[PDB]
Amino acid sequence: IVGGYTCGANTVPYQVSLNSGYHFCGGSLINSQWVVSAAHCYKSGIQVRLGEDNINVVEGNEQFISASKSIVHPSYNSNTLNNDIMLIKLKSAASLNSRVASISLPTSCASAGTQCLISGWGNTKSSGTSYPDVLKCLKAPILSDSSCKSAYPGQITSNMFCAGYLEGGKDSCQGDSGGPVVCSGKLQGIVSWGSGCAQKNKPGVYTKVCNYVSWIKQTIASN
Ligand SMILES: [Ca+2]
Repeated sequence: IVGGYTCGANTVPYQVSLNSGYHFCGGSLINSQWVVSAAHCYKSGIQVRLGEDNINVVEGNEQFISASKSIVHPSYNSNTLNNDIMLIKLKSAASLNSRVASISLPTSCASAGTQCLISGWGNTKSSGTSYPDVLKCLKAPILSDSSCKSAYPGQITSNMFCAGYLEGGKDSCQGDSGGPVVCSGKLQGIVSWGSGCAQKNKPGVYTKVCNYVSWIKQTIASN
């Protein structure tokens, strides 16, 4: 997250870190056994880390649970990142508590202009590299479809939305991929892609989770 703030330990209790020997992507806990992330975060051998603040210190509220299964969307296209969503099943249910908690899936799609909370352990520099140890947060508004298509001509599908600031300076970034975009208390986006981070006229692009609720529900009813 570039231009964000330190969230505060466990104030984003549905945020997970995906670890393959190191943090590589975020995700969102949607119930005690399942995490939503981006399909471009797929790796074999994923451990889900819940209850994290500092990803480099064991502070006492973590649960580390191996994934048993990962399910990339059946229509994921890694070239265009259309349908950039994945489900990850935990080998054992998380113990839900004040610091490890699920986020609701949406009933309705979020509105343009809504300010959402985006979080993660990704790079904090627009130019260069610096990865934080503690979770960062950003409030960013959803942009209109026509603004998002003007920013990325011939690249935005109906399963993507843009959020952020066209002036630059505030965005999600590498290492935040797969993490949540929460709007009015529901998981509405997944950190997916963008041209650089926090560059002028190049806002973040996010997977539109409200288009996938039927898939998520039928997949979790079957696995
Ligand atoms: Ca920790």
